[PDB]
Amino acid sequence: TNSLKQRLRDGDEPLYGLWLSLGSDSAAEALAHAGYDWLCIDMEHAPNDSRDVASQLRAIAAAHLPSEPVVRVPAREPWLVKRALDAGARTLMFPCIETPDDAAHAVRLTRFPSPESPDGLRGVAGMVRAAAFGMRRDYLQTANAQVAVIVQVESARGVDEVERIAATPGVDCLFVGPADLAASLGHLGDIRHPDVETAMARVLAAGKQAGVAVGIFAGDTAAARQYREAGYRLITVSADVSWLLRATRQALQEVRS
Amino acid sequence: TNSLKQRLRDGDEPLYGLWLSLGSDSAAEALAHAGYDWLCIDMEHAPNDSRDVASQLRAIAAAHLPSEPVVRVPAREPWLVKRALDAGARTLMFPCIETPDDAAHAVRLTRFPSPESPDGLRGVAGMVRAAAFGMRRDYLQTANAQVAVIVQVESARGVDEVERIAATPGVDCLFVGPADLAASLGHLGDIRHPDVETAMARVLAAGKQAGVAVGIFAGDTAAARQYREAGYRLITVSADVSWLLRATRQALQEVRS
Amino acid sequence: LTNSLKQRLRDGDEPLYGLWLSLGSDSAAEALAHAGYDWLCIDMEHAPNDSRDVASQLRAIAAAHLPSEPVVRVPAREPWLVKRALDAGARTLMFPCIETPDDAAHAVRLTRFPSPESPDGLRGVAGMVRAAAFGMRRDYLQTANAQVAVIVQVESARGVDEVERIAATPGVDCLFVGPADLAASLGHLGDIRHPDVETAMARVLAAGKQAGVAVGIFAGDTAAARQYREAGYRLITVSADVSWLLRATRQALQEVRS
Amino acid sequence: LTNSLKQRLRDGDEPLYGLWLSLGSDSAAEALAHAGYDWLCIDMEHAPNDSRDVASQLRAIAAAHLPSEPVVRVPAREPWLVKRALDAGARTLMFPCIETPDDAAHAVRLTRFPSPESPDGLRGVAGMVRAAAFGMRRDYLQTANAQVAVIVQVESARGVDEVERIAATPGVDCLFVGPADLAASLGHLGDIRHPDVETAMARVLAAGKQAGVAVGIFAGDTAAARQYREAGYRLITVSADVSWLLRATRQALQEVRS
Amino acid sequence: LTNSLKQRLRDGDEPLYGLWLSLGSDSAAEALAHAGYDWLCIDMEHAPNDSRDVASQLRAIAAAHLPSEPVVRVPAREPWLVKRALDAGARTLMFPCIETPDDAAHAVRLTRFPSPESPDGLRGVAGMVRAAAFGMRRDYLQTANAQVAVIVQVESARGVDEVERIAATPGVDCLFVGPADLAASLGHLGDIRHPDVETAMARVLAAGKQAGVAVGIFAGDTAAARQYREAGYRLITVSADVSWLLRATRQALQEVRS
Amino acid sequence: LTNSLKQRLRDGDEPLYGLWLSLGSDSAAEALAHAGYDWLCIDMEHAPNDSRDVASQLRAIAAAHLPSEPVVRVPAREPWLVKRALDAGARTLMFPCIETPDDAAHAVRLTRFPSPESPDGLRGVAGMVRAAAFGMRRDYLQTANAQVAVIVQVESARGVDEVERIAATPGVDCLFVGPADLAASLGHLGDIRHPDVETAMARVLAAGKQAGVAVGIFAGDTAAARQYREAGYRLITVSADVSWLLRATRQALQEVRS
Repeated sequence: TNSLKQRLRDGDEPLYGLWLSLGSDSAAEALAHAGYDWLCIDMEHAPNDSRDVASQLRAIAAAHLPSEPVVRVPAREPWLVKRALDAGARTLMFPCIETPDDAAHAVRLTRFPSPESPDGLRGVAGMVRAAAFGMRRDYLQTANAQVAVIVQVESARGVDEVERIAATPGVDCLFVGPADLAASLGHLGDIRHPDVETAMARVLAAGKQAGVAVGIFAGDTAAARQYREAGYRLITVSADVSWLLRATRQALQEVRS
Repeated sequence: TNSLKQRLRDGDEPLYGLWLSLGSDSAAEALAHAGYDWLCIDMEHAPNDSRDVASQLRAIAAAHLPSEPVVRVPAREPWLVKRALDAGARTLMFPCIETPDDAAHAVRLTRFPSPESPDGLRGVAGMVRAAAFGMRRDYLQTANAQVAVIVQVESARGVDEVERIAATPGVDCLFVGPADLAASLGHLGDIRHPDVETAMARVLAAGKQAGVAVGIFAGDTAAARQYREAGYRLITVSADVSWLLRATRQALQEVRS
Repeated sequence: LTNSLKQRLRDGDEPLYGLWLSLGSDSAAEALAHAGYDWLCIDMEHAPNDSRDVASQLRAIAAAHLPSEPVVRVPAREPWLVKRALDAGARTLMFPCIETPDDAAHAVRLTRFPSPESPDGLRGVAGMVRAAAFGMRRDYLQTANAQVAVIVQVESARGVDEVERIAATPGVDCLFVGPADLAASLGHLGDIRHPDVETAMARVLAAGKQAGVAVGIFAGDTAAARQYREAGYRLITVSADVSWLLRATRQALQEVRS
Repeated sequence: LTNSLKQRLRDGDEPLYGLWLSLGSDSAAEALAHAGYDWLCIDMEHAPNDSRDVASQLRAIAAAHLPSEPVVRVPAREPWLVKRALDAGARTLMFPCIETPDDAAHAVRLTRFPSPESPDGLRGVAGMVRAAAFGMRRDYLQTANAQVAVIVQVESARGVDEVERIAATPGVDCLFVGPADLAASLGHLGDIRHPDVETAMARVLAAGKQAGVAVGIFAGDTAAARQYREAGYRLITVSADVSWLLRATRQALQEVRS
Repeated sequence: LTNSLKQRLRDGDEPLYGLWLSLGSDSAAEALAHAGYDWLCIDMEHAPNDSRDVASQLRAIAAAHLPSEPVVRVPAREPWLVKRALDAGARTLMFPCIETPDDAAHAVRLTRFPSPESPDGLRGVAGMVRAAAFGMRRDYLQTANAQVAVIVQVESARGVDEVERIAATPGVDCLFVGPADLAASLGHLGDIRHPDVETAMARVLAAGKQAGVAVGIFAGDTAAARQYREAGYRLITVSADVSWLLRATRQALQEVRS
Repeated sequence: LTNSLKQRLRDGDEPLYGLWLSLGSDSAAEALAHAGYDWLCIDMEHAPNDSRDVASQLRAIAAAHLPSEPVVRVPAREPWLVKRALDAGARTLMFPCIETPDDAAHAVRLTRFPSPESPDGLRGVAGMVRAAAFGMRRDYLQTANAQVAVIVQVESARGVDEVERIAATPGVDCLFVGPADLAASLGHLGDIRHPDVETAMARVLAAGKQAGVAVGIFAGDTAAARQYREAGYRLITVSADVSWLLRATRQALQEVRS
């Protein structure tokens, strides 16, 4: 029972996340006590390889609390997706989804072939972490239903195709990364440029009209509340390293003042 | 001398192996004492990256016993095959081999360009582990003769094309993973389904006809024995973690009965 | 919240079955957390498990969300090593080489915060460690002592002579026999069935029974484990991960070849 | 080149603000090296940092090329552990559980090459280690002793009783109060504001003022750190990395939800 | 702290001497940072250096506070791998097997943020990575591109044939010859002195001179390195860490035994 | 099955040349296993090698399948540290800081299982450790002692004063001189050629010869190693991995720039 997937598909309340960039088992376990709905282990812009991902998923699970792990893969390469699923990640985020075919392919990589999903490309291996090392031979009958797919729309081409992307069966969430979108649209460093705001609004309306959840990365709490008020549901409230630096610098300023 | 390569070519005797899924140096070393003809460090469905492969190869080698290491690479990407070979793996298994072009390419990646292999794609670097850090002077002239290539046939297309794949120069062994093949054929988790069994029978017959050893992954000793009687040669007797779990759970129920 | 291994050791009469973890592997620990054992022992004395390895194996076992209770055997009775294991969240500790009731009492002190029930406690206070949920268990200090269990390994001839007084040491929750080291210290290296070794072991078990303190033992095989169960040992180790791995893989090879 | 923490501890009157590093993270260490603190503490006592973690965290802090001075709290006053910290390039060491002037003097000796100014120095020579730039720092044997700072933690009743004599030990550069352990040791586990604890902490602070030795303290929050600064403490820890991370993220979640 | 390798590559005739780092060792890397080389290459293609190793070796070199410029050879021109190396702080990248001007242009684009100076840039943005001082370098997006340098390896017949156009690609700071790979590719495996190979090499060198683009090369020994310096190559690798280690320890044994 | 270093130390007259491994690198260890040395020292005292690093480097050396014998210098004479090094499969141990014949005997005891041959052995028993081929060596306990060798380091005035009695201690296979630590301890830091230091060294060397015990020494260069061989030292270290790496790479640079 992938509860994050259930809430994305069947809820209307926001789901608050933290980005995990530090690659620290202790930081992941500590933050599994922070009360967030989800936590993202980034492989794309943080140096988390397969063993780091399995270690951090273990550290989160060890807290025995409700936060759902998400893994952002570095790319839509079959072997990389295979590693994250085998490690036990049940919600994956794919960067640079530009076309409906990119999105369909991402979804196929997460699906065991079934009548449910005819053309699936997910590989079978019964001794991996995800199959409790062989102790759930029932694994293969349920897994397809519990794997969530989040696609990142971060380019002009992807925004133009976003309605087709959102209509792809198996796309559970569209995710907006404002800084990459802004750069890609010719507006490096300026996420509130009207071209960028127009593109983000279009992703949000497309999700709403397709009945597909929309997520977004927020750099701070003020922006996160704006995105909530606007209708985004999967809201990242910035990142571990960013909070660590803000908080320790603020404390120092206070003592010195 | 790669003795697994030599016995795959000249022998009729079966060659028994064990799958190493745990990623543990200690388990690899211990199991190097177990009497197996070969041991497989899996990079596809276990989280073994280049340093993990080098550490397990050292751990097996440290035992000073006859077990031949096999490395299954995550995918047919040049850079990955390059890492495996440089680390000193001399018998490589390729997943997802579907066409004779795929098989030819796998072989090309493992060969330095020579008159015997004019289209070899293996990159030259003299200081790597495989060259004893520069101490094996004649490394470039002796390497190609000691590399073995095992191609895994795991799709309907691979099975369709299996006669052409087996005829490919350089292919030392055809490897059947019944679980993957059953998924691919629309019988997820049902390796006993008769279309699965016909597909496996066809790969085996292809090998006998080509004079190419056939390998297979067995989940239990009964199946391993069936395969041996059928003519499979390179037989995996399940996986480290599967034996570890069976034996510890059986011992517990014996004690407590 | 509750160390169920401690509670069962002190309150129950039933056997508690364990497996020794020597391989130092997170995946192996997580896999074995599905094997049904009452406890699993991460060994720091005779396996190369240092503090980060202990924490990573604890996490790996906890991640299975199943009932096995981890036990840590520390390398030696040094304050800094005991601190490392407790801070990492191990709540049941095994101490090697306990030979006198002073040794046993010291081992206990090292596991206790100074408090009314343990005024001589020597455990160092740090609120941000893994054992305190990184600061989130705000009453960690007031509630930790009650959940820490101490197992003393009795494995020498002096220890056997002192075993009734070791058993009566407050805070000793289990007496553990390692027959291999016991046989070696009594002059019978490699011979755990020498009658003098069997006599020593019988004494330790009897001391436990008379004191109402659980006795444990490392069994090298299943026949042994059953003999020990029948004799009244409670905390019974059914050999070790690496031993089962070798035995089962070697057995499978023979079967396939026969 | 110059240990500026030692320099300012000896020569200056200003507070020197620090942060505890308990996460054991290279990236967290490098990031925090950009935060403006005077010092950063890699804890080996109450966090799982062994020798290679200390080296990699030292390297991470150094790679920022900024003023923060690393401090390493050793697990215990054992010669081999002190050696590991010094060889890795830690130039300011903190020693837990210092209770007697002899304990203090021993800690100092472990950090000193035997030399005219330190005839009983016990630091071991090994010219190939990181601290000696692998042999490239040719004046290392002449320059090292003067750049090593020794901080002694006073955190027991006995230590407080001897604090004036500890403070007078040559080579003691700072007396550091851990209020949590000191409170426990005085029978007030969990209550650092009890009057008996306050009196003990004030005695440590007076002892340093009187000896001309800087005094340090661990603060749980900024209001307490400011009270300490006003009282005359100089080496003031502004809580821990993990503490700030948890507080910040939890406060952020409530803001977003409210 | 400007990229001085890019600066010196863009200008003048001076040789720039380097060492290949294959051992994958933080300690070796920091030690070699003291050896006086202009640059040091962390190889990901033919040594087992993954993202965390690259970051750890970059930290280790940085910790020495000395002038050597790190270079990272990526395993392939796959966007995710290039992203990893840039986010880890690598400012000079070497790309293997560049064969066409389109390959070279693509390699360059992967390293640049999209900006007025580079409107076709494809480098992706993440503000919290090590290259951005984890968000503390406020002007990073506007200053990064100017300090990133690109070395393209020419090691195939096809690359040789296109070399003048590769050289003309904006953003190619250096054409690097690997003779071993080139010789293999030209059907002369193991024989870098065959005249077909020397011709090919001479052509790459003439192309760079004519264009004012620095040419680099791997030398296996000092005789070779000198021959290449005299011929006009600027970015000269003086063999590899492991090769010098083996050579020196083997010759020292011979001297002590003779 | 034969510790050839132990046999040659006890029965040979030939020199036994070694190399100090301080880099902590598996690849460097395996490469150096090809360089032709009699012995290779994995240092745990003055390099950051903990138990897993020792096992990794032992594997890496063994993987070469060549004749070099590994030696491990333990950090200290502590039962748990010795257990870790022996259990890992090290068969020759060097102990630092041996000052008295009681020290030396204790060290020997720590390496021996209690057998008829060594009834006072203190080595704790474990049958499934790497040294026991994970339990495949079913007579490991009964046969391990005969292949375990002990090297004691003499590095203080007290040790030199007691060197005749140390050398007479059963089970001491080699007296090892570290000139740098000896010099420091005798009041001559950095001055290994002072007459006091040369006089002490001569006495250690004479004591070994008289007793029929091999004498070892650490040499910083080949000319010193040659002098020591001429004086009658047998177990001769030809400096360290990192020192050769730096000398060789720096020499290469000099030769290319000249």
